[PDB]
Amino acid sequence: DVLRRNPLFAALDDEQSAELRASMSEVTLARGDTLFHEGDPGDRLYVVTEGKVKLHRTSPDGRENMLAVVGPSELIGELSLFDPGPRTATGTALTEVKLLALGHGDLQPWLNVRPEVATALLRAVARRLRKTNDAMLVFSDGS
Amino acid sequence: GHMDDVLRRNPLFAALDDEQSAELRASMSEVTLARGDTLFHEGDPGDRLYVVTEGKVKLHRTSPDGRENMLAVVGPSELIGELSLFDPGPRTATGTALTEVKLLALGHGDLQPWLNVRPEVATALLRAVARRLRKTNDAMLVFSDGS
Amino acid sequence: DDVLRRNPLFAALDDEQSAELRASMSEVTLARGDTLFHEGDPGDRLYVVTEGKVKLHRTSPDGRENMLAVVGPSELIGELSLFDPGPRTATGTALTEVKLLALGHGDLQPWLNVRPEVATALLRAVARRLRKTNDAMSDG
Amino acid sequence: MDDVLRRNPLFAALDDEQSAELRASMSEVTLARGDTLFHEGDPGDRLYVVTEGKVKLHRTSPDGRENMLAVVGPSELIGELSLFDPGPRTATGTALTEVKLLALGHGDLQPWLNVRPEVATALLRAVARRLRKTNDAMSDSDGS
Repeated sequence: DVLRRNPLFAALDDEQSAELRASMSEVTLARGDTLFHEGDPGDRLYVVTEGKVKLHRTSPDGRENMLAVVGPSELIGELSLFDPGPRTATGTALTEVKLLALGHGDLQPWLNVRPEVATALLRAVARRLRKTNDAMLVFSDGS
Repeated sequence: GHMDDVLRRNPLFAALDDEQSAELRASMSEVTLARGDTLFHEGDPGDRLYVVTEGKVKLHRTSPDGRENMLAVVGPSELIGELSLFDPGPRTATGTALTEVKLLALGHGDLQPWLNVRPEVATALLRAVARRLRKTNDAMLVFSDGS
Repeated sequence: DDVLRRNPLFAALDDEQSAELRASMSEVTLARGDTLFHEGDPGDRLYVVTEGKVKLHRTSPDGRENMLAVVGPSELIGELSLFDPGPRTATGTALTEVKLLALGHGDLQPWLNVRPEVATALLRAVARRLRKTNDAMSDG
Repeated sequence: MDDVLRRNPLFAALDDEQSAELRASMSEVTLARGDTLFHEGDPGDRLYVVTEGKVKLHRTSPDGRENMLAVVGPSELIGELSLFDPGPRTATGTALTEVKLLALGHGDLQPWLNVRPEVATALLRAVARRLRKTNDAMSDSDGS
């Protein structure tokens, strides 16, 4: 429910979302705690359940580049679930936070049983890709 | 190894192993067009990906003025309607055979049986799509400034 | 160094061009909580923040404000509205007391009429943004 | 629009006298079928408007794959942003027919703006709109 309040999982039914929740782990942050640092290995997504999380980078002059504030029911590290890679930002608790995490290693076991879910996940991610490279302009003019 | 190389010269199936490529190939259907045949019409329901194996397909779209604007010319080893395999929806272009064309097609409907036979494929397909969506959004403009 | 030249748009201006741009601008002071502009307001003005911080936010489909950026000293707001006026797509709010320098689209032609090297510099800067875009970036 | 110059978003704002001047200040270029206008990677500093004939733009892929990109006909622009920000040609241009073009180079820009100072804001609007609608399309940030 908190879990289906995002486009990735918004297509799941009660049974499927109940199973997803049981595949996930509970994560707690105190205010000011770091969830991860830019460049850390990332192989998991989070759904925020309560509190707020800040994502930033830092410019070569030393100034914070503030990228987002992620609140209840929003995703962190969505694409890490499918394609693990270095974190592109540092995540920092602004408040007492609760999240649910799903790791890349938990993906295959969840999907082995449920190929109905794999297709729903593929539809979700492909919907997003569709709009991106469509928007991603022309210059087919040899500028 | 070189068996299904034609199916791997693209950002979707590039990482498939030889066995997965064999399953992909067995799952596909052969299509052959004569010159001037239309593969599909813009606006048609679309739920298939194609890999052209010979000939050329011109993709085109109807102009605000009634003419067809050229969009692409697709030849051997290139894909048509890639994301429609995962997210069926109306065709945004007409594909017209410029020559004798042969293609291999995979439909949305063929995906589930393949994933059921080979569950690792779901993870591999999710990886491939996530990778590109990543490059588009991340490796790539800003102006979060209001204007 | 120069608060106006720490952005890709005006970076290539020399000392005297920056000074004359600055003399052509309007200073704006905001108290904490003041709104610089509302989403949907006519937008025809670029700002450079010179002190404090401005939060840019957009109304989310669920009705919460969604933060797009926080803009600090040396950073731009409304850059493209200087050249191509149109509705503001975000609300800007002062998180602190804020001072800015503003240049409006109405000021642009008076400034450029006698400064063709500046105009060419600005065109290069905008175009380069397009070039690097596509240097980083269908099926039917 | 009958004007071979004002059928594109870049120059579409201009009035009759400023287009005629612009035209007479551009250089005429002639290509025979099979001529190369430019090679992908070549330094570029000018835009062209095709006045007659057709130019194929194609770029080259991993295996050495000549990859078709556009066919540019009369009243259409080639290398638009090369005028403002000279850099490497993103494609090869090959004449499909005998072709005629008008060329405007980066070096012709400052003298033009000296004679016609108000043109600067019209070009800025046009390039900024290209950039804005992109940004408007985009702005589709979670640590990845």
